Amino acid sequence: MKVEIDSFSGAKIYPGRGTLFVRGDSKIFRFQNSKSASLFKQRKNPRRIAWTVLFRKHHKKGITEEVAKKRSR
Amino acid sequence: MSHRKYEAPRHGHLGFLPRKRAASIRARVKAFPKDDRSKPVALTSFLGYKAGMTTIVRDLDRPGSKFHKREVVEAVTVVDTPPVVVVGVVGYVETPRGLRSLTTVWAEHLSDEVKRRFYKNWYKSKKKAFTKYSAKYAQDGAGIERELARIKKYASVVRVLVHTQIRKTPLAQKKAHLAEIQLNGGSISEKVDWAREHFEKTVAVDSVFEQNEMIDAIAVTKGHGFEGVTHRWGTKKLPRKTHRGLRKVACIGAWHPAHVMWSVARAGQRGYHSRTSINHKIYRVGKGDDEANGATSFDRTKKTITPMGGFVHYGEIKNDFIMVKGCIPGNRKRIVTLRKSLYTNTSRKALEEVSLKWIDTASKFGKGRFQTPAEKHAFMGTLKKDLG
Amino acid sequence: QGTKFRISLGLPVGAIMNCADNSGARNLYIIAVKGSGSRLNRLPAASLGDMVMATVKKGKPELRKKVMPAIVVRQAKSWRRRDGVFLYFEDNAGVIANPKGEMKGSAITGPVGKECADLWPRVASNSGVVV
RNA sequence: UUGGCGGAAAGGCCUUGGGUGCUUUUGCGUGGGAAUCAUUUGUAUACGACUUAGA
RNA sequence: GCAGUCAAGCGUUCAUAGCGACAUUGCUUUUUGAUUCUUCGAUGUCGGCUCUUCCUAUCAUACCGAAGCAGAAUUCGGUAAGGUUGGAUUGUUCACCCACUAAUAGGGAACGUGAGCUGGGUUUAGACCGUCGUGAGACAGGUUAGUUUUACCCUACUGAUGAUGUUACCGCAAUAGUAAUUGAACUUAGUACGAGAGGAACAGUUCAUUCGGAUAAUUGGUUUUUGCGGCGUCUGAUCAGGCAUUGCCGCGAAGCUACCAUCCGCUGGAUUAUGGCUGAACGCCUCUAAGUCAGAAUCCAUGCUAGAACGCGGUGAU
RNA sequence: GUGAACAGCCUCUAGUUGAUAGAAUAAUGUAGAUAAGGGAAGUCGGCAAAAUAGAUCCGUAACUUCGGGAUAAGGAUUGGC
Repeated sequence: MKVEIDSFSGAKIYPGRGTLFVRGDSKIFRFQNSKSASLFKQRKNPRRIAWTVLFRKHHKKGITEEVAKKRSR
Repeated sequence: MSHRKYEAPRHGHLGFLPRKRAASIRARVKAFPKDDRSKPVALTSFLGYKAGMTTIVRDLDRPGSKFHKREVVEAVTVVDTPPVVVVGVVGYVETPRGLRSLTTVWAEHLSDEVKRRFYKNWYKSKKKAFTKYSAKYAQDGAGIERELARIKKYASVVRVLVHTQIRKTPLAQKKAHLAEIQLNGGSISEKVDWAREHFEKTVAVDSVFEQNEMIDAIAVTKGHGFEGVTHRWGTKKLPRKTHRGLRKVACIGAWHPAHVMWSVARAGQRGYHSRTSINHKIYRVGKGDDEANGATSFDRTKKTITPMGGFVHYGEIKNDFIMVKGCIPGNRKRIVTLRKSLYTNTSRKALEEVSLKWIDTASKFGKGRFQTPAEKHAFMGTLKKDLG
Repeated sequence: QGTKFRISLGLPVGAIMNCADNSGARNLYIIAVKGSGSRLNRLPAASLGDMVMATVKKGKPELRKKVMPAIVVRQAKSWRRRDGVFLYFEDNAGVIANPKGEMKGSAITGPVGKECADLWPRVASNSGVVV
């Protein structure tokens, strides 16, 4: 099979699809969809909240604060 | 030249005149292929319904390009093509004045189908209680057969009365679309016989067409309604700022001739015209299951034909299907009739077939490709998603 | 030749384009295409791989106010491949050929599409990047 | 009654043998055995049409 | 404007590869004049746009002839009506001029085209300048500004409907219109052909123009279903909304069509010019006279759409 | 009343729902928006429409009757708190 990979959405691009942008600086971009491409022009980062696309990791929240702290012996 | 310097082809063809409503809902093929090969196991045509469109990936061929070799995508129209009842053999004879039918030979079983023959085909939908089909006239196949004996003493190119059994899935409609399909093949006496064997039983798409083979598609276009010159003919709007009439022609004709010719572009009807689009490669014939699907990997992976949610406004396909190359005329949920290519010829064109990598299936558009992503989304939802 | 793929025409006559090489030329204006034919009130348009006649608006002085032909290397408007993928470039650019084939500059700057490269092997020889 | 021929259908007919004889419509009467609409809608469509479902 | 005859002459020599005077006969009606037939109870002007149909005196493509055709660019000519860019200047027609092209032909249809548009010029009323005129005012002198009415009765036709008849479907096919064009490149070949320089054909191959038809996977555009950011003002507040274009503004979908998105387009039979066959009148010769073979993008067929009022049959029938 | 750059929206003033409605929503048309990418090629004419936009800071050419040209030009900045 093929697939391509989205340098924006992070997601795999399904075979027989996507658009390739060739830029002046000669970086090569693969955009899965036109949704993806527009936002890259706009200079919306993908980490920023585009779907939210490229996020979807995990890790996160606290436990435990109380006191961010120092002195108080 | 009095005018124009500066003269261009006339937009819009005179052969696709009149641009008028079709006589019938269903396309009718005027002539068919010739009697070259095997007997009437070979029906000249088959019918179906346009489901939507999908795209497929295939092993190409055209050695001259550098782009030649590997998988390459090609457009497909999917048509659901159920087993069709050849009900009868109609005998049309050639004479001078024209053909007139000698007979129709009936099978024992058309039962709902004759009710559908009564629907528009007679008229009135369960309206007042009947409509009627007369019963097989106390075993008087003899009437039908003596009339069969009459067809063998000459020659239509032997023909068959057919219907599409629409009830299968996508159409809310139950009513059959009756068809005249020509039979072509070998010697005439065996031709009557094979045609005879066929009526006794239903006929599949597997019997008529081989995969990849060149099929002419005839169907009836999408209907706009009543339309102006610009969409119809493809003529321009007149830009200006101001116009008494904006999207206009300048002159219908000239001072002489006094009359608006038919040859000139005019508003009127558009769409719902018969049209024949020629030499379509039949990429796949099959069933959703269990002819097969896809290998796995490889050649390439198993994929049900429908896109998720169904094709818009069609519904879902789950039965016999035929994948045809490119476009096919009509909208969706319309009869398309398939014919073996009339046009001998022969030239180059597709000269080798095209090994099935993919259907599509998608599972895409912000997710996909099927098995794994549906599982992946399901962990994440979960409740509204499927499974629980 | 066959370019062997199909593109939709970016540039009508009178378009402002980058000059892809260092011939001295910074900027072309497209006068004609070598091989288009057209219809009434209606522009000839060029696209990727075409042989064009251009004038260099900014450009050598000798080349300025001169007409010299160029082949369009890059285009902002989409190219559609045999595989099916759509490819685009940031900019519109060409390098200055003769219709004869004779020179004007040593090297290229920025990428060229593989399709342009097949067609004109002498441009391709001076290519940093092929895409 | 028997039947062929034509022409495919119809028709239209035309032949070899025996039982009786000759030499276009318009009703008063007798005998014999489905559409279009409403109502939901379209694969439509200006009005109509078509198309479609109905214990 | 174009053609025919004649052929002085020139073309190294050679009338006729090509060019071709004098003279001379024609033809067309599309420039110009001439006229005064038509219209002064009113024919809207030039030009341009766009839509159509045509013509042949053919610019290209097809087939062919000749050459001062080695190839090869070519020149001239026959048959032949099945594409003929986009721009700059100008109101311009015309033309000039630029890059393209296979080549960017010419002519008509009330100088086709104002109950379609345009309104730049001509051609009202104000004004300036040159010139002329005592002046008023005038110029085929120049210049700036300077209006575009009408709700279709009939006809014509796109399309839709639509009874007689025994009924509904399905089909036939009299016929009508009738799509294929063209280029580039590869193989073939650095070959034939040629001193060399250069540089073909044929077919098989791939692709693109240009046209037509169609479609909505692809992917563009749309998106005033709906959901979310953020601006002012308002219901106490947030929260929830309202108004601000017909969507407040910014962000995107299905459907609908296109950014050449995307799919599909010959052979026979008859012929023209001609080149041949058999072949006389005229014992020979002769491609035609009787006969006949080939041979165009031609014709027709093939291919498609429409098609029972050609005054229709089945079938399926109450 | 909030704005004072015009605009818009308001509130206990107060005033009204124009002499036609209903069903749908085709082309044609009239107001109107947005359009790929290209960017005056269109048209007599860039006509319109888009476009620019407030204000602060910095900066500001030829020419000139030194008054002006000038908001030349060009660029930057601005929230919610």
